[PDB]
Amino acid sequence: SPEFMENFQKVEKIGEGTYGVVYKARNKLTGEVVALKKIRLDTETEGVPSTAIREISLLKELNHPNIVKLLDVIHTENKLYLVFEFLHQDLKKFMDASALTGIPLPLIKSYLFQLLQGLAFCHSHRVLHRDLKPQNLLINTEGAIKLADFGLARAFGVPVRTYTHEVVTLWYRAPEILLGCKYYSTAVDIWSLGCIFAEMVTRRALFPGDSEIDQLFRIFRTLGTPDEVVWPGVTSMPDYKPSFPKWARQDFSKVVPPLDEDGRSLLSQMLHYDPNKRISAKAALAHPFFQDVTKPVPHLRL
Ligand SMILES: O=S(=O)(O)c1cccc2cccc(Nc3ccccc3)c12
Ligand SMILES: O=S(=O)(O)c1cccc2cccc(Nc3ccccc3)c12
Repeated sequence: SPEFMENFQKVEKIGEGTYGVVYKARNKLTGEVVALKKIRLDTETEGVPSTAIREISLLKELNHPNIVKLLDVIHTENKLYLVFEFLHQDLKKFMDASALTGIPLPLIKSYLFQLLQGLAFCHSHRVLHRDLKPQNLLINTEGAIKLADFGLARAFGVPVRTYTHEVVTLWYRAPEILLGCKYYSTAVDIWSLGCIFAEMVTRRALFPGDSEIDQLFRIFRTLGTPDEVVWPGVTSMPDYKPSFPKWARQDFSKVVPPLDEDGRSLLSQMLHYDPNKRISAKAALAHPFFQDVTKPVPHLRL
């Protein structure tokens, strides 16, 4: 049954992502509240890159309890309206709301666990997120959290425009990307999630840089400047410069004080320099940190 924009009552703008703005809408025909992501695509060179649509089709294929539910796709001349399930809020706004007490360990541990489940599902389906941050992770009242606002590959890039203020996307960006390697892996999402793990425990972003080189130095100041020992092939990296300052690695009892050995074990495995040593989503799930994992309800509010 065909859906149209005239079917949907807009109620309010719930935020803006990388590729448009997202609206809280009310399907007048069901009374059901949904989220609409508007997408102005550019039939520029006619679109249809054939790399772009191939990846997007892998995205629509994904059905998992920890990936936001795409209900319908509405085409109108030069526009695309993505109909999503409506969800309560994002992880960033949640972390801000309770930055005064922190998120209880069981809820941190639960969110982390579900995110690894969602990523593990993506990674076995040849999908990467590429832009994992608290902003674009969505929670509900059940106690669930879901991946949203996926990134797109190959530099540019599917035929859409963005309209975005300067990134804070750098904060969660894996080092191999910051040193310019051409082919990266699923390990880039593990890094980002690892950073988010730390932020949930400390109530603050691990590596808040204002530029690519500033981002690398913040990583270096904390985990130490990597060499060929810790990371084979690092010195030959396209954007590696031997002029890099040498920093000694800090210890985790100071970087993430409330973490016990199991959390630090896992965090260090997620924050490994070398992508070929960095723990996978599927393997992170089997980690003794998640031995007593539960599904707590979030203490929610506006
Ligand atoms: O494949 S669709 O399901 O349409 C789709 C769904 C969700 C997001 C999309 C983003 C760009 C292009 C699409 N395809 C497209 C193809 C031809 C014309 C216009 C858009 C997207
Ligand atoms: O919105 S997301 O939350 O990433 C998303 C979530 C779930 C399924 C999706 C399917 C196709 C495109 C998406 N986003 C997309 C990315 C780039 C351009 C156009 C659409 C999907």
